[PDB]
Amino acid sequence: WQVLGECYSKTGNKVEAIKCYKRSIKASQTVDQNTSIYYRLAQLYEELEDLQECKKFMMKCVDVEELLEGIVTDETVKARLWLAIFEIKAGNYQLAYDYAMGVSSGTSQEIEEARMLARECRRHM
Amino acid sequence: YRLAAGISLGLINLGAGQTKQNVMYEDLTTKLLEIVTSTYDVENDWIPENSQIGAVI
Repeated sequence: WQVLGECYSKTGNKVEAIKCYKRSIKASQTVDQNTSIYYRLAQLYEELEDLQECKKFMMKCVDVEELLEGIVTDETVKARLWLAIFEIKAGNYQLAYDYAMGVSSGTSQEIEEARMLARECRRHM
Repeated sequence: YRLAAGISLGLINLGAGQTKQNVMYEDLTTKLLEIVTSTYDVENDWIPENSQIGAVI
């Protein structure tokens, strides 16, 4: 099911790809396997010009990291960086500060992106 | 080169001064002001007046 969405995603059938991945999510036996699905599924909403809708799936992917005693996986690293970026536009600097510090154990480019954002939110905190 | 460096730094952090990151921005601000406002009776070798234009820009 995951493969079908990628084909649909690569062919500009985004309206169909949403339902395809949603079918994939039920078939997965373990929640941890859904971490990759959540991030890309959220991206498909972003290109459907509705940022509010993608927040709900964005909450779930990061929350999986907490539910897995801090798995600290790569596809949550891009999740936390994007979530903190949007929260700055929302004006909630305090709610964006904890996101940057929690992702401070990623890649070289990931940590610097959050560290600079951590300084940005701590300025207005 | 120092003029080229000064415009280089100013452009990279363009629009980064409207702060009411501020600590390092304030530190960079006061460091630049030290460069532009320092008066030396004896010319130091590694802080000449050639860097004055770059600091202002």
